[PDB]
Formats: sequence, structure tokens, C-alpha cells
Amino acid sequence: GLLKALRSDSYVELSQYRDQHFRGDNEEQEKLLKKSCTLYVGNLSFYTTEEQIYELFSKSGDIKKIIMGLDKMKKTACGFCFVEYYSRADAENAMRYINGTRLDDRIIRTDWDAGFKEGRQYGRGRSGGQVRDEYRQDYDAGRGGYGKLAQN
Amino acid sequence: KRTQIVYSDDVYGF
Amino acid sequence: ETEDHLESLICKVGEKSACSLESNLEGLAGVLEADLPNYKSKILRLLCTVARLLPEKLTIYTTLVGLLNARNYNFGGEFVEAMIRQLKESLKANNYNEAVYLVRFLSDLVNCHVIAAPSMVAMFENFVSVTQEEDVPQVRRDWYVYAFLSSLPWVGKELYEKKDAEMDRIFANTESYLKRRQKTHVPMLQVWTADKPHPQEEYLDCLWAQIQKLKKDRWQERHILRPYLAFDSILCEALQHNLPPFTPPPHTEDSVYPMPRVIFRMFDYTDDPEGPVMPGSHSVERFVIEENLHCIIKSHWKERKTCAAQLVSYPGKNKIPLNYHIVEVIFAELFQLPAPPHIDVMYTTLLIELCKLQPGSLPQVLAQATEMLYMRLDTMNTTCVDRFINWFSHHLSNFQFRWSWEDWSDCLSQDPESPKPKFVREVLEKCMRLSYHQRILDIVPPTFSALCPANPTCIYKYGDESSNSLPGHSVALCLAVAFKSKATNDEIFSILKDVPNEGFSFNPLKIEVFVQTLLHLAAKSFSHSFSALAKFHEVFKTLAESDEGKLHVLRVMFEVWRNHPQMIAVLVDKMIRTQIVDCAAVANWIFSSELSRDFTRLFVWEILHSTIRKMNKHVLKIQKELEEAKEKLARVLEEQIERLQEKVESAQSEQKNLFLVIFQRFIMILTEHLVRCETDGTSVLTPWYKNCIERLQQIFLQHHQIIQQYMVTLENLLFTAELDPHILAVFQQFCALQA
Ligand SMILES: CN1CN([C@@H]2O[C@H](COP(=O)(O)OP(=O)(O)OP(=O)(O)O)[C@@H](O)[C@H]2O)c2nc(N)[nH]c(=O)c21
Repeated sequence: GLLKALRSDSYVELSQYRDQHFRGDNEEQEKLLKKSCTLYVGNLSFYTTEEQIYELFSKSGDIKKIIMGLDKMKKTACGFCFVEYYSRADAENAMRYINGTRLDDRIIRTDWDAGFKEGRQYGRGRSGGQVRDEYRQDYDAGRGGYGKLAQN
Repeated sequence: KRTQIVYSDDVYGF
Repeated sequence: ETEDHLESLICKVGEKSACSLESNLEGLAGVLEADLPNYKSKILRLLCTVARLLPEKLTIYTTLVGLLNARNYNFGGEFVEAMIRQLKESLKANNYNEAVYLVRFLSDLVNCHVIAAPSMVAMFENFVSVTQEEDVPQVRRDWYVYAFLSSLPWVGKELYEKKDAEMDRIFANTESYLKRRQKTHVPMLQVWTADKPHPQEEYLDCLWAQIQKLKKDRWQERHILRPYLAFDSILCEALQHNLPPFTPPPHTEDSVYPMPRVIFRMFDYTDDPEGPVMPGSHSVERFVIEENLHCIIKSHWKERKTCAAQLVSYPGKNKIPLNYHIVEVIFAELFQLPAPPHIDVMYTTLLIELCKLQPGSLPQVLAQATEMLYMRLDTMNTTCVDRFINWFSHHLSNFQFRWSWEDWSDCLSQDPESPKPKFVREVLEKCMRLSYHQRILDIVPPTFSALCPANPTCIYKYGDESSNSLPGHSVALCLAVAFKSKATNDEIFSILKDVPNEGFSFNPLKIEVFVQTLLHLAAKSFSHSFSALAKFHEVFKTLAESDEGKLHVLRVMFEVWRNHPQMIAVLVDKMIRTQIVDCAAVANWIFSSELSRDFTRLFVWEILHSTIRKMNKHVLKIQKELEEAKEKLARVLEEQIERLQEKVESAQSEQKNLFLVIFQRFIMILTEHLVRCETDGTSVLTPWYKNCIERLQQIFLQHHQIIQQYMVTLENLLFTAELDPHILAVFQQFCALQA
């Protein structure tokens, strides 16, 4: 027998996000997310290396693959990535303890991903980078500068 | 401060 | 959902509230009595659950059961029956750590007039009588003694009033048992070998001393909340219950007992003179505080914000320096040998969340602790130092690498291989891996630039500055051209024919020019380097089919990437997974002369243990395919079980030979050192020896469960009476963990 309060594991719950280009139903997407060993990793610096992500994310377990998030046009790092673990348990621990901590002094944010396919490494915004980077007003040294509307 | 690398098209048992 | 309501009410009693604890308990006891007609079933299950999973709130729930016993005797009786079924069932299933909480619950129920004091003394007579069982492990005897002694801060006064003659007997037998206990395990489990400023005591010696002081003070302690004392009227008119006689489940060969422990200790009252006086090492108050704090972490480890909250809001009868206890308990878990209760990374993040809740006080305590850990480095076990290094570096990366490095200037005049400068070197290296070379150069003073990591750059043997008189220089340049121009496996092989030097298959220069060149052209990133190993995988498998080939791939790969240990680690990992090399090759490579100068560095042992872990998982995986195919038969396929059984045996054999190789190489180099030191009359305990003996220690600690399978082979063939007692001690320590 168990207590609900102790079974609580809120850092491992699904986020609001879904992949809009996902060939499938929503129930079919959630079914994959609940079994995934792959994490989307948000709010990275453009200058953060693959080798830094490996060092940090290795603290929750053994990493199978890191797929850097790239600008569709320029094919340079545009501030996200994917981290695939060999086991679910190691990915859960990343979501519990690496999620919301710092990498190159920025609070990174992790979410369950449905799985890598070709084309998913590329930013889906107009200008080539991430959608989040177009609309934003602020100045962010680590993400190019101003948002892509107010830049040019 | 640092240099970004560029990623190729072709970069992506026991 | 009255079912869900009842759970939430039972869980929420005892937490922070506008009303008193007494009021809430009385109130809830009323609400639960009302629902007994048609929720007795549920309420029993819930209270049995919180007895097992919420020992941190023990006296809240015993009081609650006591109040329910008063209003309904029959309910109390069914509960006490269910608890005894649960206790016997927990012991049967080797949940000895849950069983302690159940034993303490029953104990404190005596103070609530639910259990008759005679029954509890009878049970403890049977517990301590396990010390007179013959031909059983010390760790079995230990647990039954610990379950008894650790219950006494709650029930010790009540039992020693009602039955003082019977308890003096139990105490007599307990004392004479503790006197004849073997302490072989202790040096393997201490975080520090130094007994100043705080000895790291063996857990039963310490508990004994605590219970002795408690007894000397007429069983009076200043910490445990006892809500039941404010219901003295109601609880005295309640009738008591008797426990059945208890027969400890007898020792089988399927029995598995808790390993002994050594109590972590870094603080006393002198470390916090302003704040409330810290209970001393030998007070039960210190035991109870730390036991509850550990239990809180056990309950809420998954929820870092909740966990931090629950720790900060920990209640006691009297004021304590809670921030010091929280920090001490956290490092106690992190540095526990053989391993922490939870994943190491959790502790880093938990301490961050605590700094967030207590930003005015906690960060200063943590920095004070960090200072103390550093200053006591000279005798810290290597396994614990690795963890200290990984915590501190990761912590710094979450606070802009801000640290007053000049406070540790004492390291600069010391021998570079001493614990302090080594510690600083390794921390800065770990910082660099989370940052970049220039950032780490900037965040330290110029006195400390001798300890910074070097720039993680590739070393190509056949580059610009290299003379073209090197063997195979012209072949290297052809490979460079071929690789740049999307060459195929056959074209690379064809180029490698033009190179000098079963029947004879291994060429060291072919490997050397192939590896040097391929690694150089994929040096851009890990992804590029992995892609290169995948694309030319067939060339690797042909060049390194030989065991001396595998060893030479690793020799060359090291000469390329010796400034970038992180790269080495991930390449070795990929080469093992793709079968370019095998575990056995990596083991011999680590103990090779080419790594001699880097042997005491972290990355070497990160690679070894990572390599061992892949091997262990490989065997587990192949063992599950066998189990699954057998259950299919139980319900053509019989000819597939015979192939898998062959694979398990050869996998298990590869695993065993991996450990055997590691132990042979350790025994060799340790013997070499010890013989040299008896010849020269010089000190045995050098920094190199401290590291080497403690790294052997680590193999046993980290993999005790697998190594337990090889006991007969190790006693007979490797760790024999012929060995130097310095080396044999380690194996004897390892044996003590389940002896
Ligand atoms: C914000 N993202 C972005 N992302 C993935 O990273 C790649 C590029 O993301 P993007 O350019 O921000 O696309 P989009 O998803 O529209 O972003 P958003 O909806 O935040 O504006 C895509 O494969 C996208 O699915 C994500 N994947 C998961 N699992 N969770 C997430 O929260 C996110």
C-alpha cells in the first residue's frame, strides 16, 4: 500500500506542449511521451556546446544521443537540443533534478519528447531559429540579440 | 564570447 | 470521494496549522470514529501505511491510534494484529529497513496505552536472543539489536519502569554481544580515517553510547514530540492489547540483511555559537533528529521543492540549529559508503532549493560546511572525494562560479599530488567541462593558474610542424585527402596497403595512421567523432580484431586526445558499444604504462567504472532474454534456449574475467609498491598508495553484489593468505559487509 502524497512526482508529468507536425492522434502522442527516453531541452545559449550538455545531462545517467537544435538556414546552434537516454529511469531523473537548473548560467527547461525524427532538429520559426525567438522583445546576449522582428 | 561550430548534413551491438 | 478525503486528512494532521496539534488529533479522532461503521477497512490500511512510510511523524500517528483505541477497543486490536502481520511479512521479504519503523511504531504504542509493556519486553527478549543463534551472520544479529536499541528513545522509559529486572537482563546480553562484534568493515565505510576533530563511529557503538547516556539521564530526552501526554485522562481509561509471542523468521540462504554503517559527523555546537545549542554526538536527540531528517528525504526525494520545505519545517520539542542538521544529513547521504540512498545529483539540487527557502541563513552554513570539508580533505576516502568534487563543481556552475579561491591558498605550496591541490585541480577541470577553458581561467586568481585545466585540443602527429620523415607520413596525407572527399571503406583499406612494419594479423602503424587521421578530421565535436567511428566501423573491426590491436587503438586514441579527458571517456564508451574494443582491453589499457602518469586522475576511474557498468548491463540484458524465452516454453524454441544459455555463460564469463583482470593488475602494482617500500625503508602511505588502495576498495564498494558471486574463486586464487596484509585487508573488509 502507498500514499498519494508520496507517489507525487510532478517534475515527471507531461507539459502543455504537443508537436503540431506529429503524424498522429493526441492519444497516440501521449502514449509515446509516457514511454519516451528522449527530452527536449529549452533555453540554452547559442554558444553552449554539445560537450557541455553531455557533461551535465550525464549526471542523471548514461546518454545514448545528443541531437543539437540547429538554425534551418544557417545550420548553427539556435538554443535547443534533444537528449536520448538508454533507460526511462535516467530520463526521469534528469526531469527531476537537471530541469530548472543552470547551464552556461541560464535556467534550462526540459520536457518529454515523443521521439526524434528527421527535420525535428530545425527551428520552426520564419527566420530559421526557434519560434520563441521571433516574437520576443528583450535583449538576450546568449540568443543572438533582439528578437528577429526587431533586429531587421 | 565564443565561436559557434557549423553542423554538416550527414552528421546524424554490445 | 470520502475515501480520498480520509487519506488527505490522515496525511495532513501534524503539518503546520493555525490550531494546536492536540486539537487537530482530537478532532480527527472524532471524524474517524464516526466513519468506522463503513470505512474501518480503509482506515486500518491507511494507518498501517503511515506507520511504514511516515516514521518521521511517528508520535502523531501512534497518538491518533491511541485515541481511536480509547473510543473503540476492538479497532485497536485489529490494528495491532495487522501491524504484526505487516512486520512478519516485511521480514520475510527482506525489508529490514521498513521493519524498524514498524517496530518503533509498536514500541511507542506502549506510551499510548494500546500495547501492554510486558508484551513489548517479551518481543525484545526474542530479538536480543538472536545474538545467541549459532552459525548466522553478524549482520543478522546486528539488525535485531538495532531494532531494539533504536526503539528505546521512544519507549525506553516506560519499559524500564514496568519491568526493570527483565530489561537489565536484555541490556546485559546486548552489551556482551556488542563487546564481541567484529569491526573489520569500519575502515572501508568511514568518510575520514582521522579521528579528530570528529571520529566516524561504527553505527552500533554509537547507538549504544547514546542509549547509555539516555539511561544515565533516567530516560529523559529533550526532542521527541509526544502529543499523547496531553491526553493522559482519555488514554489511561483505554484498555491495552497483548502482542503474540514473536519468533524471528529463521536464517535461510535467501536471507539478505542491511550492511553495517558508519555515522557521518562534521559538526558540533562550536560550529554555531550564536544559535541554539546543538545536541552532541552521543545524545539520542542527535540520533532522532538525523533519523527523522533522513526519513523525510526518503519520503519526498522525487519532489525537490516539497522535500526542502518539509526539512525546513521540521518540528521538535525544543529549539535546534536545524540548518546545520539539514546540511549535515545531506552530506551524510552523499558521502555514504558504499553508496548514497538516492541518485547523487538530487543532493546538489536539494541544497539549491534549500538556499532558496532560507536565503538569509542556509547559504552561509553551506559555505561553512564546504570550508570544513576542504580542510579535512587529507584523510577523506577517495570515493567520497570524487562525489565532493562533482557536487562542488556542479554547485558552482549554478552560482556563476563565484568562490573565494584565495581562502584555499594553502594548497599552492603543497605537493601537487596531495589531497587539497588535487581536489582543486579536479574541481576546476569539472568546472571547465560545464563551462569553457577561458571562463575558468578568468574566475580564478593568477596564483591558481598553475592548477587550471589545460586547453582541450587535439594533437595530430602528422600535422604542419611534424616532419615528413615519420613512418607512414605520406600514407596519412592520402587518408586525409580521402576522408575529406567522402571516401568508402574499400578505398581506405586500399590506401592502407602501402604501409611498412590467425597466421599474423596486427599492424601497429596501420592503426596509428588510420586513427590519428580519422580522429583529427572529426575533432569538431562529439557528434562528428561518433559519425566517423560509425562510417569507418568496418575498418576499425578489421584493424582491431586482434587483442593487441584493441589495446593499440586505445593507445593512439589517448595520444591524440590526452588534453581532453571528456573526449577520451566518450570515445572509449562508443568503442565498447560498437565493439571496436572490449571491456578487457580497456581494463588493461587503464593499468598500462602509457597511463601511469594520469593513473590517480578522476577520468581514469570514471572510464573504468563506466566500462564495468556497460558489462554488468550487458549480462543482465542477455539474462532477461533467457528468462523470457523460458516462460514462453512453460506455457524450434527449445533450440533457441540452448543458444541463449550459451550466450549467458560466455557473457557471465566475460564479466568475471573483467573483474579478475582488474584485481590481478591491482594486486600486482600494490605488491610492487609494498615490496619496494620494505626494501628502501620508506613510507608506505604515499599519495599514490592512498589513491591506489582506495580505488581497489571502490571496485568492491561499487559492485559488491556482482563480486559476491565470485567468492570461492577470489578466496582460493587471488586474495589468499600469501598476499601482503595491506591488500588482503581490503578483501576482508569487503567480506565483512555481509558476514
Ligand atoms: C518549445 N519546444 C520546441 N520543441 C521542438 O524543437 C524543435 C524546434 O522548435 P520550435 O522552433 O520552438 O517550434 P515550436 O514547437 O512551434 O515552438 P513553440 O510552440 O514554443 O513556439 C521542434 O522539433 C519542436 O517540436 C519542443 N519539443 C518538446 N518536446 N517540448 C517543447 O516544449 C518544445
